[PDB]
Amino acid sequence: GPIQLWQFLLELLTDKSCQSFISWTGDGWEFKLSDPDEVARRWGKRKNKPKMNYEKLSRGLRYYYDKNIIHKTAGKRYVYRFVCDLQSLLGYTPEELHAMLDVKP
Amino acid sequence: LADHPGELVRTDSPNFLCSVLPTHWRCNKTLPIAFKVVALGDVPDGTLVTVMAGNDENYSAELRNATAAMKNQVARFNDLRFVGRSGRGKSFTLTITVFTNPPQVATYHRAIKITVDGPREPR
DNA sequence: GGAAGCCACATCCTCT
DNA sequence: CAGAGGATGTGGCTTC
Repeated sequence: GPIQLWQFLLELLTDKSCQSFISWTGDGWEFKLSDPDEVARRWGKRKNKPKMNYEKLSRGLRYYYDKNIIHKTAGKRYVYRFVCDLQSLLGYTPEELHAMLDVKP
Repeated sequence: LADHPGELVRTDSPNFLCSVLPTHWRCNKTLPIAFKVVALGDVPDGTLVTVMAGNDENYSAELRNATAAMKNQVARFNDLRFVGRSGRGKSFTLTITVFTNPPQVATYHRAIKITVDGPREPR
């Protein structure tokens, strides 16, 4: 269906299988694409865009800065932070979510 | 209405002419032809000129670089753009204000429709 | 049904 | 290379 980038990432971040290439940092809604190429590959696959890569996926994310959906964590490679209201969306404080996922940090 | 035959349209004012604008353009996209306001009478170099767009949908539409200085009878608007949309099937009316003393205002009715996509290839 | 709108990217590019 | 944004066409959907 009409899946959006941020929603797609949020799905990966709530699937413990994907923790090797994308995960929460442990700090609120901040997350990291530890393996950008893989995330991009998948995003590409979900949207049917074989040529998709991190360089283009990151452009997607950058459009969010303005829309206050996601912001960049300055200084941290492949690190962003959901700035929208996720608690409302998934009814869980980050601490509870980090617990369900056994997020290390 | 001579030296640049189809490059100028008349405004509701007999002392001013402005470039012809696209009938329909994409918002925030650069115009294909630099918008210019031409003064027939004597308008001192340096005179400011602003343009405001709007219709029954936006009494005031958000623009960009909507200011220009009159140099030798012509106000050469550098990269002027329309940000606010004008509504489905409706166009903006430009209000040109030439800051002389007293100021003068010329109008360009139903001058341009602005949409999020602008002119687009059929699907 | 279908043109005309809006929103989200997908791509490419230029700088820092 | 990573990362900011600018420019411009396309896919999905909604409005009239």
